[PDB]
Amino acid sequence: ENLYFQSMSLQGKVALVTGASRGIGQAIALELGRLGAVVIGTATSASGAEKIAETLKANGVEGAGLVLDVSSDESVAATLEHIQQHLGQPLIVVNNAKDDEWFDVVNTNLNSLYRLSKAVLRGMTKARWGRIINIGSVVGAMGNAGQTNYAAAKAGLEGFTRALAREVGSRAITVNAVAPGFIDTDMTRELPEAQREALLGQIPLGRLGQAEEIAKVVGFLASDGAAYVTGATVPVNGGMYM
Amino acid sequence: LYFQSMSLQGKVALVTGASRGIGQAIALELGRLGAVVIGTATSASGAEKIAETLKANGVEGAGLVLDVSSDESVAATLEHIQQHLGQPLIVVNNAMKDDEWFDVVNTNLNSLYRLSKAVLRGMTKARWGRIINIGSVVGAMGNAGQTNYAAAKAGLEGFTRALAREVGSRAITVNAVAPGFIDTDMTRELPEAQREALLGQIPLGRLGQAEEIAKVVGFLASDGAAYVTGATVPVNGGMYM
Amino acid sequence: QSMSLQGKVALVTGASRGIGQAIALELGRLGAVVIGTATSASGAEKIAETLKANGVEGAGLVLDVSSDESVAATLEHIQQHLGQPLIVVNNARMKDDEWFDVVNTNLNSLYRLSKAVLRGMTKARWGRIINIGSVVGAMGNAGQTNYAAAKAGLEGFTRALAREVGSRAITVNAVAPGFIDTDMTRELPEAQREALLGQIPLGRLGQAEEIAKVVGFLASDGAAYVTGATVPVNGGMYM
Amino acid sequence: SMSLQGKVALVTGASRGIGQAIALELGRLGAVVIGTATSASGAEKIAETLKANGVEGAGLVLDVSSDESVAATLEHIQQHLGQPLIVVNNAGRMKDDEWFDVVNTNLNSLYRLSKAVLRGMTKARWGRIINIGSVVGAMGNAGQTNYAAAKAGLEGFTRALAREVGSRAITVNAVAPGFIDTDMTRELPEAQREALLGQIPLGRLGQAEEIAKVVGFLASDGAAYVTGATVPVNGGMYMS
Ligand SMILES: O=C1C=CC=C/C1=C1\N=C(Nc2ccccc2Cl)c2ccccc2N1
Ligand SMILES: O=C1C=CC=C/C1=C1\N=C(Nc2ccccc2Cl)c2ccccc2N1
Repeated sequence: ENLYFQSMSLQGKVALVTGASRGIGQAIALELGRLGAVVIGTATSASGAEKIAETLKANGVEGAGLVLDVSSDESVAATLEHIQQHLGQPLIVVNNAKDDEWFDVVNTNLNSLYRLSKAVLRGMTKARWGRIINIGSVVGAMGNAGQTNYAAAKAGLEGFTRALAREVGSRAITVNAVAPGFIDTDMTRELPEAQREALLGQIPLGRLGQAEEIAKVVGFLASDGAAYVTGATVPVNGGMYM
Repeated sequence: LYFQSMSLQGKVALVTGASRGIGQAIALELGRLGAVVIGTATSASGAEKIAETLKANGVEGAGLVLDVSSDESVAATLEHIQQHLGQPLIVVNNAMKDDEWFDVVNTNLNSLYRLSKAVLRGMTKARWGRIINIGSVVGAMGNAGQTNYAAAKAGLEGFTRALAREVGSRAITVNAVAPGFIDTDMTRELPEAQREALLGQIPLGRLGQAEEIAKVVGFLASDGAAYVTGATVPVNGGMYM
Repeated sequence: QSMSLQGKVALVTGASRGIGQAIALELGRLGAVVIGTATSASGAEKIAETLKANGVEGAGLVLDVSSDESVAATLEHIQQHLGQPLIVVNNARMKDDEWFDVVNTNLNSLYRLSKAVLRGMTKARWGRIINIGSVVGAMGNAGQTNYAAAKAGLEGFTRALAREVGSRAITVNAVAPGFIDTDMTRELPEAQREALLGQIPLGRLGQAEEIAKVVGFLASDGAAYVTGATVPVNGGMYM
Repeated sequence: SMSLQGKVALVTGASRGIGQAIALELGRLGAVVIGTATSASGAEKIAETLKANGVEGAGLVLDVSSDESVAATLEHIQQHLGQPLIVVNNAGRMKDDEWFDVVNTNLNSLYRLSKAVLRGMTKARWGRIINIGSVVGAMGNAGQTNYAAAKAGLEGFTRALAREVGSRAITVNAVAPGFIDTDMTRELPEAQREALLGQIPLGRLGQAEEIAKVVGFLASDGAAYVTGATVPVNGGMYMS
C-alpha cells in the first residue's frame, strides 16, 4: 500500500556527504540512508569520522565514516580512491561545511567545492548520471561583518552552482544548492537570546527550521523525480529572505 | 518511515486547470501520493475529462468547472467541495502583442489572489496549508512573448513571496514552480527550428516532462517541505532567462 | 556642458517636497523646463513659487495619477502651454493583507501616466521615464511585506515597459532609495531610526539631493544605453 | 558637482575600447589620469592618447595578478602624481568549463588592487572604486556561462567590498555592460546580427563612451550614496 513511494528510493546509489558528523550534515546522511542509499559521511577529524560510522550503524545504514579535508587535493583523491575500492562510486554528492574575512572565506569555500566536484565528476560522467548538492550556511552571524560573510557566500554559492550545472548538464548530472535560513544547530544555539528572538520575529513561519527539514529537500533533489531541476538554489528559510 | 514525510493520505487537494499537461500530471501525482483530488477546468467537457482521468488512475476525487476570474464560481466550487469531499488544504494554481503584458500579469495575479484568499479560511482553521503556484512554460514567439513571459515570472515570484509572509504564522506555505521548456501541446505547436534553438540553450539537452513538474509540486505539498515558503523553484534543466 | 537638459521639458510628479522637490530643482538646474505636480492646489502653488525662486522656467500643476481624466487634462495643458514632456519622473501601521491593493494601485498609476506621455515621446523618438521607489522605513512585518512587494513590482514593471518602448529610443529606469532624510523618516520613532542607521555601511541617511543627482544622470544623453534598470541608492543597505 | 578637478584616477586596462573611453571621460571631467596596460607598448599608447586629448597623467605597465607590480605601480603614482582616490578596474575555442578559473582570477585581481588602493582612500576618508564587468564575449552557451558567472561574481564581490569600506566614505560600484561593438560582433553574418539586435530593446550595440559616462557619474560627488551597486548598461538585454 505504500508502494508508490518506492520511486523516491535511492536503493543502489552511493552517496558521499561531507561534514556529516552533526546537525544538517548528519540529518542528511541519515535521510539518504533511510531512502536506501549507501552513505559515506566525512569529517575533518578521526573522532568525527568515528562518530559518523557509529551513527550510521546505530540507524541501520550501510556505509562508512571517513576523514576528508576538501582543501587538500591529496585527501580528496585518497578518500575517493578508498570509496571506489570498498563501497562503489558515489553518484550522489552533498557538500556541507572580521570586517575583511568574507573574501578569503568565499574563495576557500568555492575552491573546495570545485575541487571535490571535479573529482567526483569523472565517475558521474562515465555513469551518465549524478547529483551534486551544495548546502549553504545557516543564518545567524552576529553584526555587519557576519552579514557580509553570509551574503557573500550565498551569492557565490548560487552563481557557482548555476555555472557548474551548465557545464555538466549534457551528462545528465544535476547540480543544485540548498540555502538554509535560521535552522536549529549548535551554531545558532550559541547566539545570545536577544538575537534569537529578533531573528524569529523576522520569520513568517514563526519558528526555527529543523535540520531534518533541510535533509528532506536534499533527499528530494537526489531523487529521479528532481531530474529536470538543475542550477537551482532552493531556499529553506521559513519565508525569511535577505 | 521515509514515506510518512511524502504521503498526502487524508489531505484534499484542489488543482486548477487539470484537464491536460502539467495540471493533469499534478492531479495524478498528488492522487498517487494518496490525496483526494479535485481537478478543475473552464468547460464542462474538461471537467468530464478530468473525472474520467481520475477514475482511470484509481484516484478518489472529482472534476469540476471553475472560473478563477469569477468570485461567484470560486465561492460556489469551494462550497461544493467542502460539502461533498472535505476542505482543500493543498491548492495548486495552474490555469502576444507588444503592450499586453501589463493586463496579463494583472489578470493572473488577481486570479491567484482570489482563489488563494478563499481557500485560506479552511487552512487557517486547520493550521496547515499548501499553496502552490505554477508559472508559465517557456516557448513564446518573438519579443512581445518574451516580455509577457518575463513579466509574468517576475510577478509570480514577488506575489508568492508576499503572500507567504502574510500567511506564515498559520503554518501555511506558499511557493511557486517556474517551468522551462516542457513538453506540452503548446510547445509542440512550435516549429522545429525554434524547438531546436530552445534545446540548444538547455544544458540537460532535452525538454522537461510534465511529470517532472508534478514531482516538484508533490514534494512542496509534503510535510518535508514545511520550512520552504516564499520560494519559486525553477524546473528548467539549467536554462535560466 | 554635456549632461545639459537644455531644451527638454520634464514632468515630475509629487514635487512639492522632499525627493520630488529635489528632483524638480536638479532637472531645472540642468537646464530643463520643469512641471512639478501635487494632489492639492496649495502644493501646486508651492511648487510654482519654488521654481521661480530657483530660476527655473516651468509650472506647478495639480495632478492625480489615479485619475484618467486628471492625467489626460494635465498633459493637454502642458502640451498647449509649455511643450511635450520627454522626461517624466514618477514619484508620488499597516495591516498584513494591504500589500496587494497597494502594489496594484501604484503600478496602475505608473502605467496610466507612462502610457499617456508615450505618444509625445514616440513622436520625438526620444524619451526618459524614471520611476522612484519608496523610501525605507515602514513599521513592522506588514510594512516590510508591502515595501518588498512594491519594490519587486517596481523593478519588474520597469523592466517590462523598457522592453516595450526601446525601439523608439525611450529609456525606462527606476531608482530605489534606501533610508533617506524626509519628513516621513524624521517622524519614525528613535529606536527604529537607530536600527536602520546601524544597518547602513555609509553610516548616514541619504539626502534627497543624492536621489535627485542619480535621476539627473539617468535623464541625460549619457545614460542612453541604460534601460530597464533599477538603480539602488541606499548607502549599501540591501534587503 | 560633476567635476573631478583635483582628483587622481587610476584606470586599468586603458589602452583601448571601454578602458580608454573611461580614461578620456575622467580626464575630460578634470581628473589627473593614470591608465595602465600589461605591456610597455600599451602603456606608451595610453600616454600618447592622454597627451593628445589634453589630459594630465601617465601610461604605466601594471599586472594586477602580481603583488609586486601592484605595490610598485602605486608607489610610483604616489611619488610622481598623488594618491589615486578614483580607481576603475577594467582589465581582462571558448569552452563551457573555463568559467571558474576566469572568475577566480578576475576577483583575486580585483581584491589585490582594491586592497592596495584602500590605504590611500582610508587616510583621505574618500574614495571611488568602480569595477567594469565583461562585455559578452562569444555567442555560444559557453559565452553565456562565462558571461553570467563573471557577472554574478562581480556583483556579489562589489556588494561585499562596499559593506566592508562604507564607514570610510568610499563607494564601491560596478558597471555591467551588455554588448558593445567588438571584433566578434563585427563578424556576425546579417541574420545572426539581426537576431542579436532583436534581443536588445534599444535595437543597437552600446558605445564604449556610453559605459564611460556611467563611470564618470559614479565617480562624482553626486553618486556619494550609491554603493554596492551594479549598474547595468546593456540597452535592456538582461541575461544570467
Ligand atoms: O505588472 C508587472 C510587471 C512585471 C512584474 C510585476 C508586475 C506587477 N506585479 C504586481 N504585483 C506584484 C509584483 C511584485 C510583487 C508583488 C506583487 Cl502583488 C501587480 C499587481 C496588480 C496589478 C499589476 C501588477 N503587476
Ligand atoms: O565561480 C563563481 C561563479 C559564479 C559566481 C561567482 C563565482 C565566484 N565567486 C566568488 N566570490 C564571490 C561571489 C559572490 C560574492 C562575493 C564573492 Cl568573493 C569567488 C571568489 C573567489 C574565487 C572564485 C569565486 N567564484
